[PDB]
Amino acid sequence: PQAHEIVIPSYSKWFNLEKIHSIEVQSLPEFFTNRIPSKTPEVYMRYRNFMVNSYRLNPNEYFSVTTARRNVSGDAAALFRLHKFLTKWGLINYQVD
Amino acid sequence: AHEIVIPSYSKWFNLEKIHSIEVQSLPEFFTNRIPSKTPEVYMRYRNFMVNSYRLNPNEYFSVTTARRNVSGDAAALFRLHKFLTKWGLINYQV
Amino acid sequence: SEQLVPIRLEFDQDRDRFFLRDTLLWNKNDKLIKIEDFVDDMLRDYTREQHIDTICQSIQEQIQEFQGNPYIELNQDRLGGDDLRIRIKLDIVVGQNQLIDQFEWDISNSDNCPEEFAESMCQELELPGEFVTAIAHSIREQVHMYHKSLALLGYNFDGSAIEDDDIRSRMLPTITLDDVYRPAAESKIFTPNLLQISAAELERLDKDK
Repeated sequence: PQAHEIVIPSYSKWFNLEKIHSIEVQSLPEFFTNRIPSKTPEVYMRYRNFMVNSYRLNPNEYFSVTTARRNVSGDAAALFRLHKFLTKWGLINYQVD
Repeated sequence: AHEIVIPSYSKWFNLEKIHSIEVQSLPEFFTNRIPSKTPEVYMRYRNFMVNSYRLNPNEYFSVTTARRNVSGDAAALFRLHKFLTKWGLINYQV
Repeated sequence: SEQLVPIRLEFDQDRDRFFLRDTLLWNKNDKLIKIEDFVDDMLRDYTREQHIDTICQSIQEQIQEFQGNPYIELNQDRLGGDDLRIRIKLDIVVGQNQLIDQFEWDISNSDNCPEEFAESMCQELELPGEFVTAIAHSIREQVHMYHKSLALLGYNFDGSAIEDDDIRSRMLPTITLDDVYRPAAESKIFTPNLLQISAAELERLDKDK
């Protein structure tokens, strides 16, 4: 499948799929306590890369919370918040037109 | 489409603004002591009643229609309904 | 001090001298709108006075037993909750539209906002506006159920293992990293379906009480 132009806003060139930045541990502090076994960094990266790698397969099309809580197990509210973080930073849904 | 008719003592009402009469009569949205009750919420609840009723001037608009369509608790939509009724902004030409 | 009581009113024509189906959110801290004045406005359809009395006594009964969010009650304030996820089942009919759905929801994280979720649901599925209140009532009504069972079991809402073998068994299992991706069997039921439906199918459903 021919890949199209990855396009995020410049204040987010810091995002890297294979690591967790500082801004993410401050914005989404529920996966970074060490007290909830179901919410760690390893699962954070899954939830987060699936949403991001999904939206990039076709960036002209809104990726949604429903298609994320269908595919991945975890608190839907936690996934609502992850979805909105990534929307703020334009890492999700930046081009939906 | 419909030409809306309100009483002469309610020309202060503006869908895009809040007036002190409104702050006076429903202080529960402006005390900032509850997060789900804010002026933005007040305008959403309030305009949804005034604009919904203005599509059908001749039909009564009810508290039940209002709480089915808007997320506010029942008591506050009743009180909001009561007030818009008092000033002739919903249900004035039913 | 949020205490929206999820009210469910249901009265049949057989054992109740009248029929009525309704749901609402009653804010228990607002003591200044009379229940009786609200019910008499609800049912502009009519022994009227004695039927208002039995409805109010139902609303009152539910306000008087409502178990407000125990976390915002017995101080904890643990960010991100103790991972007590519930299964929130939806089966909502609004006119001809019926929504079936299932999603996990954490009952021990007081920053989960049902109205914020219900409102993006109705944006993404583009549901008719009426679904927003109904999705929120159902989140709060199903969450309360578990908040009121744990209560009558003396659970301390602090984070310990759930004693009761049943209540513990309805609680979703812990999410290791091999569990993040849903099996095909679960992603079938954990997703929304919006059917159109007729008066005749509606009859079949209601006749399933």
